Amino acid sequence: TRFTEEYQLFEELGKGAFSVVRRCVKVLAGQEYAAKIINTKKLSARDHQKLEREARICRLLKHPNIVRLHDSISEEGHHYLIFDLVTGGELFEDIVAREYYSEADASHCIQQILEAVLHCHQMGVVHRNLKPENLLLASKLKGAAVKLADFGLAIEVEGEQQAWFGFAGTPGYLSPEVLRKDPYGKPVDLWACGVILYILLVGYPPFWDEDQHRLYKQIKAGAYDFPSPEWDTVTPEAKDLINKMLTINPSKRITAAEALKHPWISHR
Amino acid sequence: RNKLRRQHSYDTFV
Ligand SMILES: Nc1ncnc2c1ncn2[C@@H]1O[C@H](COP(=O)(O)OP(=O)(O)O)[C@@H](O)[C@H]1O
Ligand SMILES: [Mg+2]
Ligand SMILES: [Mg+2]
Repeated sequence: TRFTEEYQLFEELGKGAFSVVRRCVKVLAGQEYAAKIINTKKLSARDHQKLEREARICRLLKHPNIVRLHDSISEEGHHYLIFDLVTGGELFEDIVAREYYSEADASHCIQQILEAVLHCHQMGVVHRNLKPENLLLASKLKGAAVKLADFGLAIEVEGEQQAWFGFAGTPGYLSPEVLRKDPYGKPVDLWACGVILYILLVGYPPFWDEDQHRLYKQIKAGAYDFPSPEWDTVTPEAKDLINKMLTINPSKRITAAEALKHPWISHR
Repeated sequence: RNKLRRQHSYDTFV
């Protein structure tokens, strides 16, 4: 079809199971994009449903702080999901470089992340894979806007109806209800937000172990703490929002809407 | 001590 004719591939930005992400240029327009190239030669019925679901979810979400799908092009043996190019790299890189954010910078960051997650949930989308590697910066100038990316594991949910949608996500960011193999929905994203906000304030995660079984035990038990010295200067209201996000029971866990109204975000 | 490291996604149990 029309990707081969209009677009030109350049360097790899990353690679997946049967997909690669490459910078491309829509030639006649002189505009650059990020092209997710999925290989479609002998895909299962399941794998086709997942591709159409990612495409559908990505078409659904129009928000300042969500990566925009430009186009979805079906060619023989290759599918192209074409997204606005985000040039400031992953949130992950920025945290490591700066070591941690100030509460002001951390608050502005998680505010934009929560406004993105709120929009997802209002549209019946659960990401399941929130982490600093899936948040991109609009530019390399400090205080640039963050953009939620990579909806490959995102699911569609019918209102607040939730269930066992299978084991998916990233170990350190997985919610307790996913590890217990219990019904789950929108709250798994707010648990991940809890992990991200903890990382933003002191520059390391609340759950870590070389042994994955032990990491999962710590997560299921909500066995995190706020050690000296890096927590010594942190406000209790910052610790409060983290606590309300890192709540084991998804019923009593703070929502995106509720978190956006937390004094630490709003009176600021 | 806890460290900030890159982590790959899962699609099933490992
Ligand atoms: N719109 C985009 N603009 C720029 N880079 C992007 C965009 N969407 C995704 N990426 C990058 O492409 C990669 C996506 O790969 P992912 O599925 O997260 O696995 P991995 O990062 O291990 O390769 C990441 O490096 C991500 O930062
Ligand atoms: Mg990613
Ligand atoms: Mg990954």
